[PDB]
Amino acid sequence: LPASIFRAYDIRGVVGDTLTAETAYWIGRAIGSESLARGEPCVAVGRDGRLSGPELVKQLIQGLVDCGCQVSDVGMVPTPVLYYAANVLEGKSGVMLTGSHNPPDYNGFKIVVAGETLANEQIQALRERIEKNDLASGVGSVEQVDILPRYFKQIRDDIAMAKPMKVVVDCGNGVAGVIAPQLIEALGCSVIPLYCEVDGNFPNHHPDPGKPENLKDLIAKVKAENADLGLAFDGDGDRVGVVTNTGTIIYPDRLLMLFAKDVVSRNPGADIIFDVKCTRRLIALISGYGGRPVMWKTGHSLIKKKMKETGALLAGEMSGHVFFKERWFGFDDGIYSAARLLEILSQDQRDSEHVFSAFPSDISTPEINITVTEDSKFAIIEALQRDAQWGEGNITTLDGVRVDYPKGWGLVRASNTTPVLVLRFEADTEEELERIKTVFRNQLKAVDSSLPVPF
Ligand SMILES: O=P(O)(O)O[C@H]1O[C@H](CO)[C@@H](O)[C@H]1O
Ligand SMILES: [Zn+2]
Repeated sequence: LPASIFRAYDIRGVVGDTLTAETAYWIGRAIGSESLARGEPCVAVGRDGRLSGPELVKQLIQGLVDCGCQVSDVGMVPTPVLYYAANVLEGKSGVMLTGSHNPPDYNGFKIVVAGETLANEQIQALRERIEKNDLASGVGSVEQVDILPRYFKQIRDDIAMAKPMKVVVDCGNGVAGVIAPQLIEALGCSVIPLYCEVDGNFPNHHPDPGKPENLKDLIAKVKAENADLGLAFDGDGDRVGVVTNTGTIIYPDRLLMLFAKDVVSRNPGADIIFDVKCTRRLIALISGYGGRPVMWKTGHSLIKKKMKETGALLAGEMSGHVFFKERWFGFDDGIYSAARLLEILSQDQRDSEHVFSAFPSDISTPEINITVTEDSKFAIIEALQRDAQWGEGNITTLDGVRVDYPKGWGLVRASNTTPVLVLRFEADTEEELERIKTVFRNQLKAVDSSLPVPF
């Protein structure tokens, strides 16, 4: 197996190129062996609506079975529904066969062993098990398990909408179309579906609500139908995008402001986690409500680990991953988060635009990307962490370098999916935004004067 598919948060391949049926078998063997090493013979297995799903999942299942594992086959489900399985069934282990928000040929594996979502050296450990042949051998089993109807009822019975709402739902031809418009309707909503047919070809737009062009269709539909809200889901349903009645894109860091208020009001002193890509305004808002704001690393697995470590009741990422522990299980779930958004918005007399514009805004840049190399990106960060001068600010190095100034903040960190440096800037003024960009541009040039800085 190529070593590049083994990533910080999970396993990510290109089927035919870097991922084959055989490697999915061996990944299955490795995961069963880790589960058994942690005392867990029971593993749930789910797959998204990708074309290579049926081919690779039988291989994954066979790998696990060949360890002596008792496999619970949940079939085709959103990612969070797999996580739900590994919470409500016998076992605390689970593998999701998905290629997230990526183009059709991509697939991969999100992995939970004995309650813990694997990351960093644990993903690598799986690869090393195969190379070493440190693998269990046994005669496992496979039980068919229809889990979706139970997930559905779990949400419906806990969500209490105060008024009817009309919602455009965009599933981008991903697997959220298996449940999202159905469930949202059951909550007491009228749903206008967009691209809700599961088609692994993605003939319309890539199922990636993180990009604004993938929300064009949703925004027009909201306005055209006088819908109260628009919602978008990514390929596997662990990310949510939010649009207002007037077509305003609500980024997940401002979405997390509304949730934090909500969660913290029933839970004084609750720890609330956000990633380093999120507005500094979250810190203030969380503290304002008597919450404890915990800034952490980008990446779903790192966040979930952080939640168990801190006992946080809620977490959010700038990518669209939102993790509810309160009234839930603590995994990222775009579908459950949507449900929590709708409950809160239905309890208010104002429209979604005005609910969200009540909160403070700063001049914000879009996430910036500089392509470097896989063998340079961490070294650039380390050089910046060793050598860089930022002036007066609060310097955070937990993930790249973030510096919070009184009137804004800048960030630079290495992606864990691509050979890129990821940057973000926020400020009160254009003047201050430029000052911070110039600070960061000069620190990057000082590490490598040939670095292409587009700010
Ligand atoms: O900048 P990187 O590390 O590639 O992060 C991207 O990768 C993750 C996908 O799970 C998302 O959290 C997104 O932020
Ligand atoms: Zn996803």
